[PDB]
Amino acid sequence: HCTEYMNAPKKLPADVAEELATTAQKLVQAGKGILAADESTQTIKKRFDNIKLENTIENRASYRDLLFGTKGLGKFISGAILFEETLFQKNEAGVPMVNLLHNENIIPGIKVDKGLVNIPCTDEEKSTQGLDGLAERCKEYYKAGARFAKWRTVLVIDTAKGKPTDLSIHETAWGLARYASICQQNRLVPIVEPEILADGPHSIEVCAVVTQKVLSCVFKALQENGVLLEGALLKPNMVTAGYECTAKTTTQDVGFLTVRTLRRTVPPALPGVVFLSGGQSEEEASVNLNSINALGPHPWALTFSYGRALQASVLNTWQGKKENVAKAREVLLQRAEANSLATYGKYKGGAGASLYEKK
Amino acid sequence: CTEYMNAPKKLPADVAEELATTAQKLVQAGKGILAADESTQTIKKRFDNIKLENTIENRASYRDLLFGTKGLGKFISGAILFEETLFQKNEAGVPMVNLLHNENIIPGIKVDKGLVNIPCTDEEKSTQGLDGLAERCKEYYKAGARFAKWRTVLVIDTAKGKPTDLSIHETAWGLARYASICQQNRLVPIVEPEILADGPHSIEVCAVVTQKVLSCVFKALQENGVLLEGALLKPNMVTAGYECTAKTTTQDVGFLTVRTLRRTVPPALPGVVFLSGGQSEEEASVNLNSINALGPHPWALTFSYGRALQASVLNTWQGKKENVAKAREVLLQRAEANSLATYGKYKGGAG
Amino acid sequence: CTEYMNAPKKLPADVAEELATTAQKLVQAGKGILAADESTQTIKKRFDNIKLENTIENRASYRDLLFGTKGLGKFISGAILFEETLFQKNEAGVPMVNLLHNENIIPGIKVDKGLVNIPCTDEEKSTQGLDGLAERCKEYYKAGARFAKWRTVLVIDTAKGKPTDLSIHETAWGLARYASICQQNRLVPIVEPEILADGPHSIEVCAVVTQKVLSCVFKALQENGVLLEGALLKPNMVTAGYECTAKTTTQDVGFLTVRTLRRTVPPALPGVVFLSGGQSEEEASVNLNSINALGPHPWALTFSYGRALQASVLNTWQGKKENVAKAREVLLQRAEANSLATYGKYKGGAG
Amino acid sequence: HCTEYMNAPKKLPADVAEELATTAQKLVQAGKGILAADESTQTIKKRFDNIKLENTIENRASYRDLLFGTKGLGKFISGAILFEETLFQKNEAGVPMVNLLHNENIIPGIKVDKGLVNIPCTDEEKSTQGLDGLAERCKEYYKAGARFAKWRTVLVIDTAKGKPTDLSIHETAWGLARYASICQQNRLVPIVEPEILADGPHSIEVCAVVTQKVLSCVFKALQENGVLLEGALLKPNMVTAGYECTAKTTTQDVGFLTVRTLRRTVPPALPGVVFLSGGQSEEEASVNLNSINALGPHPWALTFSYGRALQASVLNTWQGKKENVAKAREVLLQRAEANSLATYGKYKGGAGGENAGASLYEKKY
Repeated sequence: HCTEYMNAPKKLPADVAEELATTAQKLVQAGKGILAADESTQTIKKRFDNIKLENTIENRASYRDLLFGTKGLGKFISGAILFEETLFQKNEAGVPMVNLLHNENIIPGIKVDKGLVNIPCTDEEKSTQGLDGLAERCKEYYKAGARFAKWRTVLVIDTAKGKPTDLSIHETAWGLARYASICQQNRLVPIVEPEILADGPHSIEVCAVVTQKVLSCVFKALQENGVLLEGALLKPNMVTAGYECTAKTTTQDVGFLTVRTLRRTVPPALPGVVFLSGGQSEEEASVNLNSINALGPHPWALTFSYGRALQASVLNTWQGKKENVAKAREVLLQRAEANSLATYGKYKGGAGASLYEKK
Repeated sequence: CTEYMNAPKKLPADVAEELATTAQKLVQAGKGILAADESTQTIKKRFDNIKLENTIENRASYRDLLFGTKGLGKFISGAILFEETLFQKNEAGVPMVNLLHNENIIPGIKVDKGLVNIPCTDEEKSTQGLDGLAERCKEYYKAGARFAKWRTVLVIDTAKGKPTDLSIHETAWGLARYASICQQNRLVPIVEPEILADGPHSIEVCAVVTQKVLSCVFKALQENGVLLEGALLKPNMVTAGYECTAKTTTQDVGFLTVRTLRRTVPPALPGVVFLSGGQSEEEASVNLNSINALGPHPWALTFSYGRALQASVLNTWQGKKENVAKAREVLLQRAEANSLATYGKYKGGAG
Repeated sequence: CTEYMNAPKKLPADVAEELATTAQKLVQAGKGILAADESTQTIKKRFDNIKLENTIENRASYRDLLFGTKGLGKFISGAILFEETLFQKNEAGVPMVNLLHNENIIPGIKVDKGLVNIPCTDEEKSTQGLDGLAERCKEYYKAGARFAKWRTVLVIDTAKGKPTDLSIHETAWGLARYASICQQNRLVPIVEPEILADGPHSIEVCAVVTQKVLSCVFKALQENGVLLEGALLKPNMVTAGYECTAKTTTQDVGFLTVRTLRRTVPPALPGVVFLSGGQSEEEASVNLNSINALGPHPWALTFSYGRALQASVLNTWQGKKENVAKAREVLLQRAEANSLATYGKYKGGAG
Repeated sequence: HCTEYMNAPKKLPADVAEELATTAQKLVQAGKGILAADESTQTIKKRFDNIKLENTIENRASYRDLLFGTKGLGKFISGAILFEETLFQKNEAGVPMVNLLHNENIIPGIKVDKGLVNIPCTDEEKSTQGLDGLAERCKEYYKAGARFAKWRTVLVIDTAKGKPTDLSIHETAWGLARYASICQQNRLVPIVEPEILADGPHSIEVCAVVTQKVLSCVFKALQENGVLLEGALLKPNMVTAGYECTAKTTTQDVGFLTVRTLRRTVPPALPGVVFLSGGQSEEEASVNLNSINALGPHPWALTFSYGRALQASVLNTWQGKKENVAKAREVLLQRAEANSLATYGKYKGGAGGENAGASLYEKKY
């Protein structure tokens, strides 16, 4: 066209690039994080099984109404990740549920991946499907009100099986980069999620080594495909020891080795990191996010994209009952504020421990 | 047991063995592939010339015409089908796959879901199709398909640095994922990185680009653990640009094509099935002949031709079943012409 | 617990810790690096412009002039030396290194062995030096050197598709090998991929290329297991080309430079020490100021200047022993000017 | 100028490309292979210890004279890899060593690498030094008469330590590619040697897996550095089990898995493969090379670059003594012809193959 250095990806249009940037900043606003309410019909069934409830469209609509219709939730929540159904759903009173987010001033988002499949020639390592027709879905989702997207990839740590294998790392890293660039082209901020699972008895150090390698590879793919980091977000695992590791580390280690590995791999042009919580308890999700943020004023916003970590108690203190909606939202604000405080490094929770004297 | 773990794993013996034999069969001496995999949209554009409504009965009678030719299997090893055609029956209620089985041809299936633009390129193309591909392959193997096709498209525009790196590895990586999913589900993948001939570039520039693309493609295949022995390559021949950078000869097509392949294709790959592109029926045969005149090669150098085998077969049919005999004449004629070009023994009509 | 093995191993606690502290010291608040690492080849040029003979006594007196300036350590954290100078003594018979030890300035050493052409490129450059580098590093550390320099050179020539991939990866890989050998032998490596300003390209094109090069450089660094915390980057500022046409404002230089670093440099890298290139002493300071006016950065954005710190020091010296004190005044002036630039608090006030 | 595709290595000058091609073909001539005589003063010191004699410049010159002055060795040997000293050396009678080769019509070659060093951040995995001043050494070596070069890199298989690590693979792969590209520009055919050591108890299949991965990486490096495969040769390890492995494997398996892994990774533009022999006995080096070539005609010449496998017994039956030069030269031609026959898949030295085992009745009608 205007013969410049032509072996590099082209720039997004001024207009689209600027909109993506603003949404991304808003998503990691001071003291705010993301609510992952994007559970599928099969996933959201299992949550309703705990509380003895049928997985009906009315029950799903009432629960998302419960969540999104909470007053002053937007104080602590910047965006909400939805499953497709919910983006086009209404509550029993007929109100579009996206407008409940609008009214709390919360940005709607949409899970766009089509799930996991095995990579052949690996030992059941996972590839994330979704690229077919994605551009066209994104246009539709933006019209529906969605301003950002989610795509989840899964890597596993199994040292003796060389596992997260090179194939696994680049399938993941490349698919995330394709996804991200299709989103941005069609005006959605991509949340890039390379979840390294915490399964196994590996040390926190091994996790740091792997998480650092994976992330270097992810960002390299991101640059290859021309992804604008300014209009994008990262949803990584925290750096923890594996689930069955006998050496039980502490929240300060989680905080240090997590911050370290991000500092080595994440360029500051990326406006923020929205941590996934994995199988962490609601409380640990907050304690560990706090320990991360006690460790600095960071070059990017270090915040949360929590589902289970924000919803677990809300479901138990609801039981499908329209009576308990008030007390269910009481708890959601509680958890939302708890993690909003962790964002600052000011969530206490509930050494300097001393019995004192006198003079 | 103490496996070198950072390496793609092997296929199970049984499936690896079946892929290998299918791939060898597909490039049998004196035989090539018939590309019959036109979509409803592309096949309508052919029927647009002969002036028949692109109906399901018209499409079935045309594929019946092609696949029901006696002695076609002497020159054709396999036939690439469209999904419809794979499950379709002719006007006498007979499955097409059975017409190929009778005539001893292996059925194949186009599995890609078409092209889309790569963002942040100048309209360079990404091939869609990976979503649900494994499940479709299982279904196609059950339907009788033993091999697959997936077309990717690259473009030579020197001044714009076309094949940009992004285009080359999006293509190369997509072909490698496709190929490995095919093989796991017992289909021989035809890996097609068509470098289009559009533009005014010289044959040497095409050689440089084709060589670069191919090195990249094969690197991706090894990455993904693709068994070359159970796979085929469908590359462009190395020609100058359509805008004729001083019009080169067929001797030059043959040399620069064979060179580029010798530099980039390991001999474990049992064969290369060339795509015709925008070549006339005769040019497709003359050039394939010039390639094979350059002597016994380390792999089978043969054809996967659609337009180059069907163009005249459409004309001597006109939809009117009075020309089913006459149409099948021109099919066998062209199939034998390219079978002879396989051997390097095809003058064409004097020279 | 049993290591994930497909990854480069850690530095010993002790060596990693020492590299980290040296690297932080080198980018101390309000401080930068003095590039005094001129080879005989190049310093013979500067002596010939001030009409002096290039003798060992003249070289020793000039480095004595520079390093013996009292109060230089206020603005200078480290000094990059040429091999000779590291083992050299003054006319008085006192180690040149001791003059830095006295001003509390850290000595460093250029360790590359110059440039050669990469074959199959159009005269694109490979930096030599890896042979025996480990053993030289041990020797240099014993001589007092705590950090190293290795210069690679890329060129922007859009038409010829310059920094070709070959050039980018040769450069990126050689820097990574160098950087890792240094760190193993207890020297902080300054990683210098200078993209030359030659040509008529826009500042945006430079940004595009500088971004691509840097992504590639840092990828190589992780490959080789380089500790970013114990390393420094010496990149070009993002400017338009020398023979461009636009008037090229200092604010645009600051913005596109900061942008490209934010996209490509992880914050574990404690600082960036900019090369001046062909800029004048003042333009080196104005542009460094414009970079730091763009507000507290995640790393220290400072300087590694030779020409930009020495030009007027040399011309207001002319070789004469009387003019030492007068030349040393001119040195401190420039050192403070860039020290202020570091804070974003230097002279330039056109608004 | 006229714009071609710029993001691609530029070709060799026609004249240089043409010369490298013919040298490479000659080096893998039918029934011929390469004699590795590139032992350093350090390496050769260990050889003379076993034959009791001292390591002097006169001893080294007499031994290389012994080897290169053998009449009719060029029937079986296409080229000889020399150490620098030897390239500029003369015998007692003032005859240059490389002239001994010209008369026997053997092409002289030169080891150009400067040895191995550890890659930091690996567990003692090896980087090959030599690129500094290599271009200038090549010009000198070509003037001295050398037409091809050798550069040895070393990888190790240690599955429990993931060991040939990505880093080891790419340092090796990239250093071989830079070496090769510089050699070709200065008119020397590079022998690219990524020796994967046989140390350990890994199976032959694991070796195949690793050798294939390494080779794919090496060739990727060559193409990106713009190396002309037509003017280059590969000196890989054969695919064998590990040294400690059980007490098992067979020569036909070495042959199959070796041929397989080369077919999957080596483009036919590469005119030939000159196998290194590692720790194999002189006979094993020949038996295995024979098993490789019994597997039908190949798309490239599969031959030998043998040092110890050609010199071990020659050295035993010389003893440093002027008297025995004829006796030793006897054994050199013997081994040289043995491997020349192995090139054809037509060597049989004591065994032959697998059938029944004699004791056959003959009932004529």
